[PDB]
Amino acid sequence: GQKVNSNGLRFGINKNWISRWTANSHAQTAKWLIEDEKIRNLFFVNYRNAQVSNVEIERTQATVDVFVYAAQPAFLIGSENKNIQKITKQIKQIIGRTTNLDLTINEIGSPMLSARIIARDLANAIEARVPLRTAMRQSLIKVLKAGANGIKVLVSGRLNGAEIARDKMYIEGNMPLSTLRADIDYALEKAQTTYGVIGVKVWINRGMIYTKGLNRTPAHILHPQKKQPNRQ
Amino acid sequence: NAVKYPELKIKLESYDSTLLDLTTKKIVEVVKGVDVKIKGPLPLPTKKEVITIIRSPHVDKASREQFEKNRHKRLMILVDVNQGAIDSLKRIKIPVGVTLRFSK
Amino acid sequence: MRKNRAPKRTVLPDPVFNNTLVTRIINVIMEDGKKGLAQRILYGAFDLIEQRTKEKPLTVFERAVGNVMPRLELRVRRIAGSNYQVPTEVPQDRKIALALRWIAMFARKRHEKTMLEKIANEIIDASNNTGAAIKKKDDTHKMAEANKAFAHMRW
Amino acid sequence: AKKSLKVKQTRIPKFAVRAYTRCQRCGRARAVLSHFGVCRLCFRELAYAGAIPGVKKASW
Amino acid sequence: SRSAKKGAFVDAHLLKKVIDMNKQEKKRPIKTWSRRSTIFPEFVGNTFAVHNGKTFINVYVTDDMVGHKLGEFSPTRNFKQHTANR
Amino acid sequence: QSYYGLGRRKSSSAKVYLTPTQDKGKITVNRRDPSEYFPNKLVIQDMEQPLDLTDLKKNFDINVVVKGGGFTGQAGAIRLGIVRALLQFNPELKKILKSKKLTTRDKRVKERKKFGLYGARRAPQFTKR
RNA sequence: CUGCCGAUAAGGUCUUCAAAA
RNA sequence: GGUACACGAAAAACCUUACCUAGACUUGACAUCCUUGGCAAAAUUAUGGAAACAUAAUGGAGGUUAACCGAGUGACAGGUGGUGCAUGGUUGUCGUCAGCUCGUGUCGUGAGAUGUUGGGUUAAGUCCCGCAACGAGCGCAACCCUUAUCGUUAGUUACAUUGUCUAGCGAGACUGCUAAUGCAAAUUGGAGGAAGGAAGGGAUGACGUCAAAUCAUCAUGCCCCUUAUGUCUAGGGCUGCAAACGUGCUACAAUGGCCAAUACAAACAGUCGCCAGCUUGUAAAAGUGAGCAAAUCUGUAAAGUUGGUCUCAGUUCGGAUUGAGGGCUGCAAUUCGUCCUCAUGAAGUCGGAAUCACUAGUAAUCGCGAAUCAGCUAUGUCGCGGUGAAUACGUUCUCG
Ligand SMILES: [Mg+2]
Ligand SMILES: [Mg+2]
Ligand SMILES: [Mg+2]
Ligand SMILES: [Mg+2]
Ligand SMILES: [Mg+2]
Ligand SMILES: [Mg+2]
Ligand SMILES: [Mg+2]
Ligand SMILES: [Mg+2]
Ligand SMILES: [Mg+2]
Ligand SMILES: [Mg+2]
Ligand SMILES: [Mg+2]
Ligand SMILES: [Mg+2]
Ligand SMILES: [Mg+2]
Ligand SMILES: [Mg+2]
Ligand SMILES: [Mg+2]
Ligand SMILES: [Mg+2]
Ligand SMILES: [Mg+2]
Ligand SMILES: [Mg+2]
Ligand SMILES: [Mg+2]
Ligand SMILES: [Mg+2]
Ligand SMILES: [Mg+2]
Ligand SMILES: [Mg+2]
Ligand SMILES: [Mg+2]
Ligand SMILES: [Zn+2]
Repeated sequence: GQKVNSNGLRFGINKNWISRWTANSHAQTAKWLIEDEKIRNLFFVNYRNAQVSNVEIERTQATVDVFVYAAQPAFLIGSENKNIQKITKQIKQIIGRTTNLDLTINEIGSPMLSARIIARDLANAIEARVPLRTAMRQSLIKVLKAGANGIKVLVSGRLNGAEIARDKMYIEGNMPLSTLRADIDYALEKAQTTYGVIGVKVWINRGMIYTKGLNRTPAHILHPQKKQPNRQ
Repeated sequence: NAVKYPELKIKLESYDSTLLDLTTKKIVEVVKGVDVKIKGPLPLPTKKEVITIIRSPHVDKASREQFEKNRHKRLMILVDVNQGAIDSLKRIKIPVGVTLRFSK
Repeated sequence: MRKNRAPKRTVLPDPVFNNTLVTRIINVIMEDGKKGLAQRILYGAFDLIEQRTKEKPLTVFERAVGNVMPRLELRVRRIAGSNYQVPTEVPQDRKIALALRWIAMFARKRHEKTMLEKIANEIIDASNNTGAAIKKKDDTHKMAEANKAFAHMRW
Repeated sequence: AKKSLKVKQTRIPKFAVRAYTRCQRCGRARAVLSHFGVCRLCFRELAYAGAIPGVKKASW
Repeated sequence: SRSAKKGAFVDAHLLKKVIDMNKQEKKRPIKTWSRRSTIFPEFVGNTFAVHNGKTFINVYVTDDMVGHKLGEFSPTRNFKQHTANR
Repeated sequence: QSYYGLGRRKSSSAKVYLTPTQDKGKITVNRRDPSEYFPNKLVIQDMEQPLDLTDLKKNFDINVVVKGGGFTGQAGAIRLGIVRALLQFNPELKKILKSKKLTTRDKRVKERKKFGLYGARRAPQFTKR
């Protein structure tokens, strides 16, 4: 049957919001809401070879702050800070010159156990004509070796160019979806294949959060260092 | 010694609760580190708005989920502040989520 | 298919004549969820009973309701064609309840005037074993007596 | 016929009563939440990702 | 229904043509798309071609038809007979 | 030596003040005569239900403040309020009062309306054919 | 504890594959 | 069909709008890429105009082209056009039912079996025993929210008849103690307790079935159109009407109709708004006009209590339909807005065969608020409180 979004079921209890701002009026609540979606989509659609895991947005009456986590930030940084200037101009055109931006790339730790880049890698493999069975298994084994709990991958679509759509799942371990205390990270991606669209869904279990609180604490960014800059 | 501001009525509101308590703890600690008689961090009723949205894309109006957004609210009135408190009030840095209604 | 027996809510002793049963009939004549209205209607009928019968209203009500109470109950049991009925002894709780339901049902159909006098007349007409509720009790009793043979087989 | 209606909605009409509100992410016209400027089926997607601060699931 | 202070309503394009057309003796049918214009006393004696949706139906206004709307004296849809289903 | 009790039922508070007196109880609700504050639809006995079977001759002066609810709900609040004040004068009374279950919050409140349903527990008419 | 109780247009998907990691 | 029919649509007069009739346009209303300049688009006033659009005007923020304003320019833009039987995504249904499988091992030539079936206990594949099975995953349960008692912090815009109330933290209920019987889980009773044995409600919905629903939220393979299936505007249409069905409202009445006085809520919402009071008006409302960015100000609570009257009538029931006069929104109320006042007074006196919902604050019923919204016979939808029942003996029949 149908299931409630795993990310959406855990918001406001154990998971913080990706955008944290309070608008002035119901007219300014819509502009500030579509614009941040454009920024997030920009980061995700293009600049994909970087493995951007999550982009957070922080806005005040007039000051915009962006916290961008990536696995390989060299591509964003570019050759002696070139590509970086380009993206700043991109961000300024979307929000406006009248405001103040404080974009912040922040390098990420433990990149494997994140459902976003795994789905992106999965989608790239399917688009690259890689056999589906082999592609998921290599991603599954590497993620488990990274030192996490069970992972559930559902890859539904016109499998292998077939005319009848199927779906292949591969769970390997305890994925307690009905439990609220668990840390389940979820992401979904659309692999654009020449024979249509492939939907990949990745459920990852990253332990149990036994410390009550609406997070305010990082998630799989702590193990190695996490810095770099571009801020003020 | 001076005041320059009688009856400084600080009002707090935010979508989140735990951050709101944290901001009141920080505000109270600084304002008591200076010589001000805090009346008290009282709680106000939280205005809750609820929006009902149909889950399905086309049919089956019966299956409709719900969402909520709580406006947690607090009140805090300062009797006498003076520069000694006001200058220290400049370095507070209130976490974005909390919203201030300073009424002088 | 249930295997559980339902609980029972309290009946409450009446607030005037201290005769529980008054509260039950109040709830029976209830319509539109008006507790107030029903009490007024019923209580007014006892006052009319005083003016007419010159006797204690609680005693008259018991003499009417106790006389209306049936003894046998006919439960429908179909096998192949129609239903052969089965007379069974009804419990004491259901005895009073069925009596009250019939009293109210024939009271809201009389040719009389305001239901105060309507309901007042039915109870006074039932204390002398000559009314509409009596006939209903008579009919079911005679039907059970006629169908005495199948009483042994119930299910 | 979607793109032309979206552009026309942004453009000011010649009568005040000629102005209607259409979702700002997609182009859906009916069932638009003025409190958020987002239609019912984009508000679900946005709410399930955490983009709107404070919109949590309800238990009542 | 319609308020008092507001009064009646014509598009004033129909009003201008009617003033011009009443002065000219050899009047001809006036092609108006305004079914919304109320018939004003000066309209009396002229003939109009109101757009029913498809064509322009000709209405000759009189001293009596005064007060209602110009589109009210023309139709828009047509129904004259059903057909046995079975 | 006064006694205080706080009852509640259907979102209706109660402030009952028990004052020792020997000149008739003079029941009083919100500074008004009980016969006028309530539809006097015989609801007055209910609140006094735990104050009757034990006694009211002790002439306890009652100072009731109720703010909220309808009228039966307010009546339910003061009975619990009367009982909660009664738990400070002669803790024996508690035992017998406990018996009749007159020392328990009724815990009964109106349910929330559910989507797709015409009420708390009702549901639309179902048509198969 | 044996009332009664009849029918249902044609042709159709769906396993691509282990060579292997 | 159940799982469509107050459904998409949480607002069809214009707009919406995807339809029809007409008047107009062609790298186009919107976009990028390219050679190339910016010394504008708007808005508004004129004339012709149904308005699209044209000819004339103030030639316009700015920042030297940033964004856009353009020229030239072909790739192209555009499609609510087809295919949900190509799909992604989302959802209904069995069903919150208790199931669905895997690893290793064993049996069988094999499909396959085992575990998952036996005996007890539950709402439960919940648990305990037995057991060629030993374990594991998803579901179940708990962790989350809310209501019920209390402690602590805080006391204004609540309270101020002094400890309500509001919202942060915490305590509390754990079959924890006892009696019975069972190996053990566990069942029943009692004690104390605000709460007793999933304390009430909500979120939470396994593999899968029905090629179930949606290309018309969005995205998308493929096919089709490309001075037209694309675009702008005016008018009509989505509101028809011999008919049938579904879901609701109002009734057929003295448990009531009308009139007067009058007591008691919770939740939510509000600066193009809520609108107090006052003046005018038979009334919808108008004018004046404070107060409130809100525990402060505003959004009249009704059923209910008492008094008067009707006296069972197609009526002082019932309000349909129709005519006239008014008020509000809006360019605009005829197609096709609703409200008030006056006038009229259809059917209908409990509804055939057959059917639907509901196990306590529930059914029934009375009001209040919000969403989309300039306005809307939303009587719809989502919420909040006031009053407040009857019954469950049992699984023989009935459906799953
Ligand atoms: Mg579209
Ligand atoms: Mg037969
Ligand atoms: Mg169906
Ligand atoms: Mg239209
Ligand atoms: Mg210039
Ligand atoms: Mg230049
Ligand atoms: Mg298409
Ligand atoms: Mg399908
Ligand atoms: Mg076995
Ligand atoms: Mg076993
Ligand atoms: Mg659960
Ligand atoms: Mg189909
Ligand atoms: Mg039109
Ligand atoms: Mg319609
Ligand atoms: Mg309804
Ligand atoms: Mg009367
Ligand atoms: Mg006040
Ligand atoms: Mg008749
Ligand atoms: Mg009537
Ligand atoms: Mg009209
Ligand atoms: Mg009659
Ligand atoms: Mg039940
Ligand atoms: Mg009703
Ligand atoms: Zn949308």
